[PDB]
Amino acid sequence: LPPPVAIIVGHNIDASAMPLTYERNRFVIDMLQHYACPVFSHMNTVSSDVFEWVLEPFPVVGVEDMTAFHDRAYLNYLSIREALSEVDERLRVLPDLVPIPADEEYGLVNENMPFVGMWRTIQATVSGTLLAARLLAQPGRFAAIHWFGGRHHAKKSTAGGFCFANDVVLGVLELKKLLSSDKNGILVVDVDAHHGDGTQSAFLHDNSVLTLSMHAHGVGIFPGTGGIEEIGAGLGRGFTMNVPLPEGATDILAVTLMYRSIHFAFKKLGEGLAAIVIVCGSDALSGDPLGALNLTVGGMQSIIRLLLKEAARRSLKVLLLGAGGYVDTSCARLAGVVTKDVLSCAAAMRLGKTEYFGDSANLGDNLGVAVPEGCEYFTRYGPSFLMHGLPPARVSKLYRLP
Ligand SMILES: Cn1cc(CNCC2CCN(c3ncc(C(=O)NO)cn3)CC2)c2ccccc21
Ligand SMILES: [K+]
Ligand SMILES: [K+]
Ligand SMILES: [Zn+2]
Repeated sequence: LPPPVAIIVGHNIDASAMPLTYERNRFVIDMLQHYACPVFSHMNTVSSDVFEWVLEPFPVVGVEDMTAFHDRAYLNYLSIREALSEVDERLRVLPDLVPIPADEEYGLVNENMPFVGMWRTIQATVSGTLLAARLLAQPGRFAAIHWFGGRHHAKKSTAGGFCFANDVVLGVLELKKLLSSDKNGILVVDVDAHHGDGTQSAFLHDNSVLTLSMHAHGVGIFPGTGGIEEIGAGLGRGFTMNVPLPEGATDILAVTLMYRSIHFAFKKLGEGLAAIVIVCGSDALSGDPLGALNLTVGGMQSIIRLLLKEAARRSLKVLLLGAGGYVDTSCARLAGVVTKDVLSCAAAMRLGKTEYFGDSANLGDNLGVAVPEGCEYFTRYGPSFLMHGLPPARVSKLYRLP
């Protein structure tokens, strides 16, 4: 049997890096190596019974690996768009291309402007998430972790919210087709600060994939959808869930409501639940410039521990993806603690334990967990260098619903 956790990294961690968050993958991997992995192992020279640090081999993906969800014409356009105009010169890495009229049909405008390397970035993202799903489906595999995925806004034939191809959807479809067609129900829990509208759209009529999105909601809050009334259509009625939070919501609101929503989702799927897909965006954390919430690291950690605890107890499968997150240190902090929770969870399972998080600090009550001094980016975690440290709140904190 393989190690129960697969961590999908690759040889080039910048391959999937997006223009606005170009260094973020580096912060995240740095924190995994120094915070999450050491206690579970003895970086290509690491030995572990708990996790596998996956650098090879990433599948080569093209248009035909994305047509399971996306329109072929849209994908063909993405595949050749960088040949269709010049770099706009009127000095950021991966710079924007000159816009052309054919971009408009597909939403490849504004935040979704084409840029050099776009198709290579899309390929690396989809490749990693498809590899994660394939390794997860293997016997003995508890979890697969691809922090570089999570492009949850992309729709069948349109880009949106910095997302071109929806690897969340493609990963759901790939994992489902490799699970026993007796028991292959999927729960997708999206705790990025914005509505998971692309994933929702893909499964709106579907009663075998339950999409649950927590997000800020209100005037001026992208993408403007995801009210409580969106519950799905047709056979999918009841299998779409949204928890729209008021701008600035804190843990007491988000954690409480999500605990209730997750438990209801567990009841809705019952014994057909085979896997939980987690879309973990750190832009819901306080201090984020583009998210509009005030969750803490321990708050997000606690929501996800509920999902980990359930999949561990019932011997299910967990696919963990990233998403948004526009403070690099906050992204790495959250990825470090969530990954360590998954590792501690998987190790406890193999030892037949019933406590799953004994080897990973709960930041909700351990308020002194240090950022490891060995981190390459250690000096960026000031002024206090603790794993729960967040920037000051950008929007005022809300503890009660209006
Ligand atoms: C469709 N639509 C377009 C706008 C105007 N654009 C503003 C946004 C703000 C900035 N932006 C954006 N995208 C993705 C993320 C993310 O993390 N998604 O998980 C965050 N931020 C795109 C543009 C807008 C504002 C409110 C509601 C809907 C609206
Ligand atoms: K969300
Ligand atoms: K659904
Ligand atoms: Zn987001």
